[PDB]
Amino acid sequence: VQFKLVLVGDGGTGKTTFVKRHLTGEFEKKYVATLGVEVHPLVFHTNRGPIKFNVWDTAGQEKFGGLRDGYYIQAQCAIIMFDVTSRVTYKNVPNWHRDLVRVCENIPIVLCGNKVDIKDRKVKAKSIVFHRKKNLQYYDISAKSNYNFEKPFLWLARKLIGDPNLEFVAMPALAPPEVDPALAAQYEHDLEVAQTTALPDEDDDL
Amino acid sequence: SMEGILDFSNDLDIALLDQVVSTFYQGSGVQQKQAQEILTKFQDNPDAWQKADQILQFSTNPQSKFIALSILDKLITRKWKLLPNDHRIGIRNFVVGMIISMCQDDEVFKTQKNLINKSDLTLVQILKQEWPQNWPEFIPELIGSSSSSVNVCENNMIVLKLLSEEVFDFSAEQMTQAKALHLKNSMSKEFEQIFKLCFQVLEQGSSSSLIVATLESLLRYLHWIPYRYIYETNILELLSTKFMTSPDTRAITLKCLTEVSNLKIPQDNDLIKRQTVLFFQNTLQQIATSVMPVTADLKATYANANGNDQSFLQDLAMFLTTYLARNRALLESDESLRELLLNAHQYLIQLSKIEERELFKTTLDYWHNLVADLFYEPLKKHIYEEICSQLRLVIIENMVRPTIQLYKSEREVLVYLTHLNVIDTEEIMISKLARQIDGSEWSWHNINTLSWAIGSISGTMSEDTEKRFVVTVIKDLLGLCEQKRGKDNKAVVASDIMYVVGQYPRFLKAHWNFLRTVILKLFEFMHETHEGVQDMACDTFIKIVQKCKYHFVIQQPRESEPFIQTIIRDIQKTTADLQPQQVHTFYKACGIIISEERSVAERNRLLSDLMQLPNMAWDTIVEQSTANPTLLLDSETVKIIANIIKTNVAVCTSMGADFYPQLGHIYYNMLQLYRAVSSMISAQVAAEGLIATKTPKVRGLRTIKKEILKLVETYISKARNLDDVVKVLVEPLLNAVLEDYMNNVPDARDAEVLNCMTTVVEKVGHMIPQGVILILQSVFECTLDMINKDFTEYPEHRVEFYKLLKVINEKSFAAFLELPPAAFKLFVDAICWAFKHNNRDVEVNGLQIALDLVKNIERMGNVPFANEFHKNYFFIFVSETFFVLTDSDHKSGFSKQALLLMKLISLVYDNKISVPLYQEAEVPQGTSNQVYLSQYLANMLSNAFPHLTSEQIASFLSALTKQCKDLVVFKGTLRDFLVQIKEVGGDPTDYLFA
Amino acid sequence: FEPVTMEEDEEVLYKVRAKLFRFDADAKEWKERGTGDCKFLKNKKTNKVRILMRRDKTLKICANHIIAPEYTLKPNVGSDRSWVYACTADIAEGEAEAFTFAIRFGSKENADKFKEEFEKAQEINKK
Amino acid sequence: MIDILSSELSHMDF
Ligand SMILES: Nc1nc2c(ncn2[C@@H]2O[C@H](COP(=O)(O)OP(=O)(O)NP(=O)(O)O)[C@@H](O)[C@H]2O)c(=O)[nH]1
Ligand SMILES: [Mg+2]
Repeated sequence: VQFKLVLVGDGGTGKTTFVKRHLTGEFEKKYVATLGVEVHPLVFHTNRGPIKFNVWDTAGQEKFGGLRDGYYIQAQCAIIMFDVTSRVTYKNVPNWHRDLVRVCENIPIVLCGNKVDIKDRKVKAKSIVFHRKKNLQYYDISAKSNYNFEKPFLWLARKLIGDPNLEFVAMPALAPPEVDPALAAQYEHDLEVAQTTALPDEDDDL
Repeated sequence: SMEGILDFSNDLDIALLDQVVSTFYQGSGVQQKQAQEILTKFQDNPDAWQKADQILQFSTNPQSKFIALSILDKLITRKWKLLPNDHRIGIRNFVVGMIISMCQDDEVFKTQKNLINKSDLTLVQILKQEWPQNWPEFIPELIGSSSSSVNVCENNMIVLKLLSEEVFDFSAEQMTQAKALHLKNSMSKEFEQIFKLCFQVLEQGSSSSLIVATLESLLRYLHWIPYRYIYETNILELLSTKFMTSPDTRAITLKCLTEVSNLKIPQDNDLIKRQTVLFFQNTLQQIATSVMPVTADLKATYANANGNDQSFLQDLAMFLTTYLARNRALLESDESLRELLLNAHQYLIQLSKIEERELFKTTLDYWHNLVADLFYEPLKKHIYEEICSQLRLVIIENMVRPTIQLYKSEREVLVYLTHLNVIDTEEIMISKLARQIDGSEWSWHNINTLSWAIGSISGTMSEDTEKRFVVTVIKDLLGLCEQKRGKDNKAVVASDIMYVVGQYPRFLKAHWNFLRTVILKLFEFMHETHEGVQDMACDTFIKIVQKCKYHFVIQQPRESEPFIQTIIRDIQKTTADLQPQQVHTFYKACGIIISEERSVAERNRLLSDLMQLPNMAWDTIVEQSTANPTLLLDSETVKIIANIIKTNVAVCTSMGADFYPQLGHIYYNMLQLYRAVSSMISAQVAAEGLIATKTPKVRGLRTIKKEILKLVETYISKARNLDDVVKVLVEPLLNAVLEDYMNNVPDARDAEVLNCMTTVVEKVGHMIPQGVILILQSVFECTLDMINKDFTEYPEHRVEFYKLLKVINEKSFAAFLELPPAAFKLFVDAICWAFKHNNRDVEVNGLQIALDLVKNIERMGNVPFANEFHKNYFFIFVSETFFVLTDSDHKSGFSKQALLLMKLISLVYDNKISVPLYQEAEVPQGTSNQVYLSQYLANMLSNAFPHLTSEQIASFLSALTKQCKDLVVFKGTLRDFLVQIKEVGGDPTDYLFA
Repeated sequence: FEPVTMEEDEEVLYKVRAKLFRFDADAKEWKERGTGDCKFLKNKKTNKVRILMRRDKTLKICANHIIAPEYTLKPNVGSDRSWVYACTADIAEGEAEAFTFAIRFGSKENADKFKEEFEKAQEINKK
Repeated sequence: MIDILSSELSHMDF
């Protein structure tokens, strides 16, 4: 019960960071360009059973393009990403979509303006209208604050399954084990290092 | 084991290929990842294209044939002209034959759409290279073969579709201006033949797949073809009747009519008008009979999401709004078209009720166009009185909290609607409010939505009608607050009552006793413990103070004194249970009031009373702080101090220049504190390490330094007496912050120091030459060393560093002349360093500084320093600019790079550089800079782009140099150059476009 | 006329908003694991207490382990509103891995109140 | 009309 999702957009828009938030829950600060494509399975628990997205995270930089539109074959849904702090990334949306719908004749697609958390937003909502004629769904999102970060997947699920009344549900919490001085040494070693490493984003509200 | 196909010495194993490909698209985990790196290395092999016809023939995997075509597309695009004429015509063949091979096979033609489309696109890449000059019979042959089969005819529509896109829709910034114009003309010369075939297929029928492919290509034509192909023919009749009945063609046909509808038709033509009315009339008729009546609940249809309803409704919304925004004037005059006009809008009413934000923003943008038209244009509003009535209900029911962009759009439309009919709007809101009291439509979402709508139409009614209206609203809401018994339910109503009164300041101005009651009640809420109530009380408080600041400063008739004084008296009792932030907002609001007092003596006295608490705490701390310096390690003490400063920043924000008297009371001790705090941090970093900068104690200490700096910024930026700033404030400041910043370790340097200095120079920098010089000496070199190692580390310091050099270069450029030769050399290294930043906050500053630097050197005239600058750094700035222009990683800043480069070239074209830019040895004595500039640039581009011919470079530079006075053309020439450096065999005649 | 989760066996002792971190020793760096409501669940059957924290919106579990009497809360160098401690059996991702957790709150009050209800729970896990 | 409205507002309790 799985679907193939392709994730495309200019380099730096935050495609990989977005996917890592849904996998590990972490927020990667550094920008390590993706080489070609990274495939990650992503599972969501819904009231219609566990849905599984095969997320194909593609490379935005042209030098690391890889197979390019070869990655789009047999894709059943897609997310086009851009940075609201970078006009040139929204300028390139019609290009990504062009390459996308030439391979994928008819699939549900989401347009995402990432990094709305940043104050100095350059791409105003008044300008974002490309999605209207191309029947795309749009969402203001941010990977750093998780603003609307669940929306794109929820919308695609409602589409692929064909149920608009589909919601995400809490997964069952199995009872945990109630639990050695052979490893009591090396554990405290890992704790001394952890304890003296300052937590990131200490100015954040949480 | 899979790395066999990577070996090109022996023949390619097709069977192995189809395995490595299948493992990629169908595999998982490591095996898929390994296969990925192999397919990448395979297609990226420059000789891979040679093994294309093999795959296209022998392979049984559609994915393999797809990747094979990708390798060709990469060849046809970049190295096509480099191929012998034999291979070129050879590739053209087995790509055409391959297409025909798949069209004759009904099995393949159905089950491998993805592979045929890729072949079609590959064919168009050849056309863009060869057609029509070396393939003049393409279209006549295409039309002939379109009668031999249906499958072939359909695929040809796909080829023409893609051909239209690549030439008209995506040609810009992909091909040169010359090549684009050339291809555009070629299609225009032979479209009459294409339209002939297209129209025949549409009229004769009848294969569904063939019709859609034909209509989908038609959509691309309407972007550029002349109007006569639409009106002088009977094609609009077909689109607006025949193809609106079947769902499969309906979706695309509606998009075709949307493009036609969005044309500025010959307004004086009385035949095109009827043609424009005719197809619209038919379209709405077909929808009403073949899809859904006008009374249909489109909200529920969209929600159910059956088949392509959501797509069709979106397209219908795009169609109606587009047409009516251009042509509704045609339907307003004639009476026989009135029903058609209102039915069209009634469909938009039903669409507006759909719960879908992005769709709602679409219809809303049209309503805004309409009501604004009815607000200005005579004899129009009486037509849409019924449409406007429903629209009021729709917007009131779907009002959002004041994204923010959406609200303002709604308010603006709702204000217009209230102006067109005040009575109707008022009646609807009272009715909505009566159904809120009886509990029929009672909820937290609906009471708030109604309140927001009631507050948005403020200032639209007469002051009298508004009074009668506001009272009725506040009465009903107060009666509603008594009705509820839940402590949470009462919180929701109380907020709305306070939001509404906050929106009607005119009402508050007229009635003091009522205004007094509100404020006194807000003070009672500032003691309430329930979540959000305190923030709501402070927000409404300052919100009202901004709009009624005049009624708090004057003496009200029924009062003994100005109400501002009464607030300050009980300010402690009022702000007792508030959080530190909520107190700052309160003090800030008070500052807005005090600023209105125009009497100097009275204004200063109110300031002394307001700042009474913080000044007493301050004097106490400052006394105890110097007596026992270890008190700064106490968290509670650091907190108190920070809040005292924040309270000062808050008030200073409101009062600006009128805050100077308070600043002076604390200024000298505040900078003494800045010095003690700085020492405490340094003692901590030395006794604990760099980790100490992360500890709560130090972070609190750094807060004091940053809030102290923030206060000074806030004042100086808003100061009026600049003489006082220089004489009194600048000297102690610089002697307190600069040396501390310089002698701190990088990880202990506050970037706010740079930002503070930026404010100082921006305001009084023209009056402090020794001051600006002292700033550079202290912050320039040490800050540059923090950021000249990479593009990531110290991002805060990075942006503030170039902001500071920017304003310095603007205001006090003299400071850079005093820099030693070696120091000025680092200054230039820093500017070019900013060019290479992908970061836009730095890239833009970098370019601007360079541009302003040249203008500065220019207006020095013919002098030793100006000439030495050109000898030293001219060609440096030219090459560094060219680098970021062509490296294809700084496209974000193309416009400014061009402007800079154009300024550099123009200096030579105008002989504004007296001295020669070259050595007496490397060029014969007598040569002009103009000539040597073309020699330097010619040699530079050859080594940087060895695949360009000498003729390309010569033509580009020739055109680039005699276009350095026309930026739009200059830019076009650069963009042409950027296209040709990504291929081989670029046509050097393309630079003669202008 | 004829007309037309595994948290049921448990009781909430304490609830607080928090952000959860985990330590990656292989890189010496903290990493968020989830953000949302952290709960103390006492099984009415076994009278044992566990930590169950879910991520907002997705409602995916990011913490699920017993509050053993063995575990010890330590302060972090970079804050006063956070606790660090070692866990030897957490099943938020399936198998009972071992993690070095760090949890942070809105204020020092919630962190101190957390440690109160945290040690309260450990006494229950002894009984 | 307003003097009453002032009195009504001043009695908002929870
Ligand atoms: N402020 C902010 N930064 C973000 C956000 N999302 C990602 N970033 C930042 O964007 C940068 C690049 O993220 P990344 O995921 O690698 O982008 P990418 O689309 O995968 N690039 P590529 O296509 O080359 O692989 C990172 O430094 C990251 O911190 C966000 O939501 N807010
Ligand atoms: Mg990436």
